[PDB]
Amino acid sequence: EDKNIVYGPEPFYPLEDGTAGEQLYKALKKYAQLPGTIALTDAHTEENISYAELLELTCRLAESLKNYGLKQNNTIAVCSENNLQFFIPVIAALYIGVAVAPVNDKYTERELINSLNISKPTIIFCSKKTLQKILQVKKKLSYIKKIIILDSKEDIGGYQCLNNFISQHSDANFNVSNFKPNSFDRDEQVALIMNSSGTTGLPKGVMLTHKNLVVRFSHCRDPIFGNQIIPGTAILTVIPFHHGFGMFTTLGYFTCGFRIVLMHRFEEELFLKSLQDYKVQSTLLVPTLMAFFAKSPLVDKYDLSNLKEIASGGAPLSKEVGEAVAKRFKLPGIRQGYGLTETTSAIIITPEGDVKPGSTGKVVPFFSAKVVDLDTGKTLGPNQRGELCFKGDMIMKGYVNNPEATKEIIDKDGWLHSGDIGYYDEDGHFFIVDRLKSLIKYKGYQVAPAELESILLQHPSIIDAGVTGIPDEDAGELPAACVVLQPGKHLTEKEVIDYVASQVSSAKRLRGGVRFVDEIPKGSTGKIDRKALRQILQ
Ligand SMILES: Nc1ncnc2c1ncn2[C@@H]1O[C@H](COS(=O)(=O)NC(=O)c2csc(-c3nc4ccc(O)cc4s3)n2)[C@@H](O)[C@H]1O
Ligand SMILES: [Mg+2]
Repeated sequence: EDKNIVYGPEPFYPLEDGTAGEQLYKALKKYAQLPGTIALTDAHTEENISYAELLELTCRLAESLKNYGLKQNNTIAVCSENNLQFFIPVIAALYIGVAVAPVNDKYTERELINSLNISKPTIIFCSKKTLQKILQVKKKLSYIKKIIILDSKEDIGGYQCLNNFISQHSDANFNVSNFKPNSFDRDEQVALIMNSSGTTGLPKGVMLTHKNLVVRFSHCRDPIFGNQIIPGTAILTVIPFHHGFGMFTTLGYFTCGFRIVLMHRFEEELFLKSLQDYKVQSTLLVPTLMAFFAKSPLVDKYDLSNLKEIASGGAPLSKEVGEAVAKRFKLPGIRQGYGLTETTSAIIITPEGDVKPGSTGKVVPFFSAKVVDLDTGKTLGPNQRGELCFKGDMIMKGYVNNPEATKEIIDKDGWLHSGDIGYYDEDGHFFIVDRLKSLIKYKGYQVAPAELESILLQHPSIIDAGVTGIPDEDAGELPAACVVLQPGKHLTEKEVIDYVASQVSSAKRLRGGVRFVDEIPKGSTGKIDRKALRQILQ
């Protein structure tokens, strides 16, 4: 009952009033008043956008959009790789209550069409790289009335660039000082529309309101649950802005006044060189990169003494990998957050002063969590694996034009069934075991790939691993593993199999075998492509 529900503590300070756009405006103005403060920095080009510049461009774009005709609750879309201009339309739209629909720049035309069919945006801000595929899909979509190019200073083939759009729809000499964003109902007005397949079905549009965002803004500035770097510190993120993992970490970074160093593509040398050169103290990565930090010798070639806040998210992180990273960088521990697109941001975060190796942290302020038995549905106590369910102020309003799917993930009481298996210890630390759909069905057993992957990652010669089940007529699914080896080292199939067998019960053995590969098929936020693993392991 109530005794088994875990609640987040009170926020260090109460929730700030206003919309997400108002809090972002106040933050940009605030840091813009300090000389030399930089908001965005492209690691590839070394170009930067100061806070003053970002305030000018977001306020001028909000005015240009209002003059153009956009009203409250209209929708725009952003299809662009990570770059300096990405967040200009996001913040400008939040200023005036326009909903933002980020769309993966790597989407095929079919995927792009379905996502745009859900959000139905009036304006699509794209990049030079995505201009052509947008032009292709737009031919089929009547609702798209305008295309703006974010990273070009000149118009291309009859399509307008950001600077010329702003110049066309806003008067030069526009006083930014006097610009004020709109005030509206933050509990009802949608801020962003994110894409997620949820737990079953095809991709859907997740509606996140301004309230959900201001809650995240509270979190990210909380002395206990927020980033542990001071305003002006440099932070490097490799997460894509179009995903909630990147979107709601970076948007909070603006409210903290950090210098956000971004990359549109992870490259080991540019990544480490950027960390040293910008004296980065915080970095946001995925488990594969945590393994890189734990085992790559290249880490020793760069001055990373400034780095102290190393965060991971998006997928299960091996306990031992985290410990190895903390140890190598002589840190008390690492940072982690756990969330879903439907919960806007991370709902379980490692709090300040409270680390527990293997645990992704504790329930964040304004949230409650529970673990329910996968059979009886009943709540469970500490150290009992079940389906993690959540409830709180960052839960989505629902899926766009799809009440059914919303009722299929948010039950009648208000609990969001995440679809992940995990547990919580006696101190309230949560542990994510793995996604339910990822569990391997070996005879009457369900083996968690993350467990075997953690074992594989304990080996000094393995830098990455992906585990899934291969079809079998008698057993159903046989656990098998794809393994990425440390350059210069070698391992046989038998070595890996015996290494795992000596540590796990008979049901978890790698009966499907082992295939060595150059990389593990994974998504941009750490999601292991199980289907691709099976193809490889066949
Ligand atoms: N930390 C984690 N540990 C284990 N598993 C994790 C995980 N995060 C996501 N997952 C998995 O991705 C699934 C959700 O996928 S999803 O729909 O595409 N959405 C997401 O993965 C998602 C949305 S927000 C977000 C995070 N925000 C953060 C902010 C700060 C910080 O320090 C860490 C984080 S993680 N992750 C989860 O159900 C879960 O299975
Ligand atoms: Mg999703």
